[PDB]
Amino acid sequence: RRRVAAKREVLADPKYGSQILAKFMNHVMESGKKAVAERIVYGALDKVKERGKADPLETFEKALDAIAPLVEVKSRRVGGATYQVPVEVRPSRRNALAMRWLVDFARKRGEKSMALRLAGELLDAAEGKGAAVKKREDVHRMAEANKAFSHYRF
Amino acid sequence: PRSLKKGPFIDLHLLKKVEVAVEKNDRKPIKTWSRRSMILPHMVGLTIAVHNGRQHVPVLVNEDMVGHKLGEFAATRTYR
Amino acid sequence: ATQNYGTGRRKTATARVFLRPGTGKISINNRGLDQFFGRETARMVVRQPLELTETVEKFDIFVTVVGGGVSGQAGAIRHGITRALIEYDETLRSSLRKAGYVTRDAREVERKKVGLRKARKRPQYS
Amino acid sequence: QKVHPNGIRLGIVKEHTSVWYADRKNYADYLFADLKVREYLQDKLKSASVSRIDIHRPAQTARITIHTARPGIVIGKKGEDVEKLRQDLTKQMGVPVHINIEEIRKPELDAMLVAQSVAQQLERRVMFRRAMKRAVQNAMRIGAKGIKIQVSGRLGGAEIARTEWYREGRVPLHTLRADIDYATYEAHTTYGVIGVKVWIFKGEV
Amino acid sequence: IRLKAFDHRLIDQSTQEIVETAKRTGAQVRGPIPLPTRKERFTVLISPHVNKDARDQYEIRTHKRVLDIVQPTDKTVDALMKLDLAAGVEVQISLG
Amino acid sequence: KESMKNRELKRQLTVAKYAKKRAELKAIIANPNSSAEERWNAQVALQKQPRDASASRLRNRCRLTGRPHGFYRKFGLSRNKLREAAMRGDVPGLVKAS
RNA sequence: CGAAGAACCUUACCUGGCCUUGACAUGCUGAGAACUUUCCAGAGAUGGAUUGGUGCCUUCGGGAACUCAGACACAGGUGCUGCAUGGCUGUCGUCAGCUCGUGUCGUGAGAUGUUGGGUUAAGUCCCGUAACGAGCGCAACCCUUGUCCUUAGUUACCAGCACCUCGGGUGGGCACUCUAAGGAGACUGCCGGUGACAAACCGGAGGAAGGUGGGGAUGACGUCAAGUCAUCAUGGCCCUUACGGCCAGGGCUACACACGUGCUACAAUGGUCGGUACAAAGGGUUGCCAAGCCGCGAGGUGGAGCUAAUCCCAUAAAACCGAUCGUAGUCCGGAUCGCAGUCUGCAACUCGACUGCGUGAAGUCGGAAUCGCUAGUAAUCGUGAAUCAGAAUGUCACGGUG
Repeated sequence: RRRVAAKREVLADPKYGSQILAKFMNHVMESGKKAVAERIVYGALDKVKERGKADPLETFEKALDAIAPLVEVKSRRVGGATYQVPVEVRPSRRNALAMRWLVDFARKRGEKSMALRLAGELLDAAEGKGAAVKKREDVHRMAEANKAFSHYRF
Repeated sequence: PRSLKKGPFIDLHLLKKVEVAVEKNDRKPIKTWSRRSMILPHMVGLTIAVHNGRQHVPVLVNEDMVGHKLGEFAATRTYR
Repeated sequence: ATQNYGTGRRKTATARVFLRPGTGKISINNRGLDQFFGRETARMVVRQPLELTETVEKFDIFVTVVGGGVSGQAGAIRHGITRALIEYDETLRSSLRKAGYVTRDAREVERKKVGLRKARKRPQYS
Repeated sequence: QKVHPNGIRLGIVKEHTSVWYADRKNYADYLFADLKVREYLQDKLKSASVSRIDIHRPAQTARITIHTARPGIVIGKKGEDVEKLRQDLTKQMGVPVHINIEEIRKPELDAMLVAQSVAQQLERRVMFRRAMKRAVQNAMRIGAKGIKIQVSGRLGGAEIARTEWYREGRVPLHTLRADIDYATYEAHTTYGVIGVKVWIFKGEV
Repeated sequence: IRLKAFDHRLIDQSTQEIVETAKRTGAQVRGPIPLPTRKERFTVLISPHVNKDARDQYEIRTHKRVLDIVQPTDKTVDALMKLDLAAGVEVQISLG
Repeated sequence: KESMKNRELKRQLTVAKYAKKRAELKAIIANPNSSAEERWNAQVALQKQPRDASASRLRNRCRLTGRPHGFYRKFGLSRNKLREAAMRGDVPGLVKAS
């Protein structure tokens, strides 16, 4: 495994003037349906401005940082015993963990009018009663039972 | 199938072995290997020996058999 | 004169872009810019090299584009107008080489190969 | 395994053996002429060794250049075979036929001429290697820069399919720039069928 | 004038055999114009008894080439047609 | 086989023999302005011809080999005689490409 | 998976009907020119009528041409052997190896070169060294895509010019796009650091492109007695009053079951209806089959234009816009099935494809397990070709959105 991987960049959001939202828009697109997914992300953006008077970017700015975790396990097996090691999440990685958890719980929300499913997800995570926040903190609890394996056979 | 521009179908040697064999009436079965032809109201009530593939089987012609061809009344495959 | 000819190709498209001094006259294939590109973000992407070089109000723009796809023609104009802006001088050369606008995107589609089904996808075995 | 050394170089090294344009309504009516001409001519000219039979089509008739290394056998007493075949090539190929004959000076540097002699020697019950150690050095006193000869088949044995392999010099095969000849002529002994392959390498570029 | 052959080392090397040998005789003949090229792919199977995923695919080309006179006054090229046809060039005449 | 090329040689004769009446008998039937009495007796002349006259009975086999499957009509050759005759420079204008 | 097309034909198999120098080759003996017979019998094969034809080169003797019969050698074989073999392909594996000459060491089978240090996609290079060299391979040579230059302007092209009926429609123009010929460009070249400063390595500028730019063809010595005698070629072995020929119907498409690939679906990032926007690539004078035209619709008329940058195939779909649909086994899904039609073909019963109308299933994301893919890629939406009278969810091929 010679190290090869360079970096490709996508940063385009002219109708709002943002950068995090464009990368979040790519996690919603299925099979290249970009124009469909573009009006749903704005469709769940204006309902927050309908709901809260604050600029809904900052609601999205707050909802990331209550779904984004800090440490997580890593099942590195010693070759004769299956161990798990709580590891520090790299700062570049920890953005995409929240955005990928957020969409997958929006699809099982079970409402009508699809942009209302994602609307309720970004409202809860500014408070903490979301299922993504409950899925965040449970994996946080898995690390301290794992904390004995932090350095030793790790 | 067999659109109504080209309306009927019957075989030529079958026709002379029936239309003349009406004039001397039903005292014999008609042994014929042909299966591509229909039956017609010129033929209601005859006795045809349609080729199975290895033998001939008799046919009792009725009045309500008119549109269907001879192939639906000879067998092909047994499956006992 | 002051007429400036600009071409640009991206994803089997080709755009004739003419550039001359005027007042915001943006017309493409005898259509308005908001009318031609129906409901997309690329309505502003054609302005992105223009508003970077602070000349958004100072020119007539006459565009004729052929072939390609929907959002592939919009990229042809963006590459096309950058070649038309650099007929003046190289003052805006460094403002666009650094911007990543002048290089033609070479990424073209790849052919179906035998045994495979797509360009690289292959059927399942067991 | 080792794609044919003419079919990769039609272009940069060699050209076709037959040039003629044809429409899509007559293209498959000139091929069936030109493919049973070559089966005819080689069965007649079994002796007076033949390497290449080219066919041009000028305006509406024909042209054929039969190559032999011994033209005096074919042109015998001023064309007693030339006009005799020219009457009878028209009977298979309805156009009037030209017949032209050149020489193949240095006959030991073209692969068809060499490999016909191998079938002659190996059907006279000559040893499988004394025939071929002498058929390479003779083709290395004059000319080529590399020769491979593979001899595969029954090779006299009971249940034996061995391959003789002898090489001299330099023969590339993954260079399209080079110039390689190739020929496969066979042999029918009193038991088995022996196939012979020849890879005469002339100069490069 | 229009020309059809199978390789560009004949058909684009016989136009100079016509452009030079007609402009010499006084009449003006402009530069030849290329056309699109016929391309026909033939994917054939290669194994005698079956093994399907081993294949081989060829291609046959056809080059076209169009001349253009200005003033027709020369029957010189009409006699020099057997010269300008060499091996595989077909010339349909359009003496404009 | 060799006895099987020979029986599908004479099919090509009998199709190209008649070849003109069956155009006329199918010119009569295909007209909407034609009368069915002129059609019904025209049906008689079709079925009393021998059936090996239609093109659907004809089967384009390879001309040098005889193998039915793997035939092309821009040549006259089979699937596996076309390869051996093309590598020897015979077929003009034919190369490999990509 | 041979199969790039099983209604019959293909076709080998089955049931019969029917042939014996033969459907076909050469030699022999006779017979008539060939041809045309428009007719009946018969499922056909075939059998018998059958107006007619009487050529052709003539040392005018006949010859050759064909067709019929007799007899002999024979013909013929998809019958067995892929462990008797040639030919052609898979496989390890596009993996980086595999060998020879001369020399020296060893009683000999061997070994050394081809090991060591560094480095590389690489037995690729550098420094070392009882080995010095050479070949096959890797690299390059080839194709294609991306930049520019020159040569070229109809059927392609419209910036300038008038013209216009406002359609490059027209005059016109050779600026362009495009097309295709011929060229330049990229070499670790240059800057810095790093290494033994030596291969190289990490950064940097310029540049359309930066470190084999992306793709393709190209698979070494060999392996598996791998596969094929049914593509073809052949040694031998058997059949030769049939294991060979001929013609009808049937069959390969049967059917409690099990496994392999592939398509739709299971819905609201959807479903309908009404508008509206942009492609490449290819086939077409034994063909494409327009306009008009009649049909609920598949189509029927109709016959142009066309031997192709001209004419036709030929309307790209997703996207966008407005409407309804409120997440219900459903304005979901479409299997099954009844009825009614058109098209090809001598012929749609077993057994074709599509169209109308009606009916409406299983299915609410699918165990243990298990496979594909590193960027114009996966995922999703269409289009074309080969084979082909007719018949693609497969094969090959080209583009959208990404």
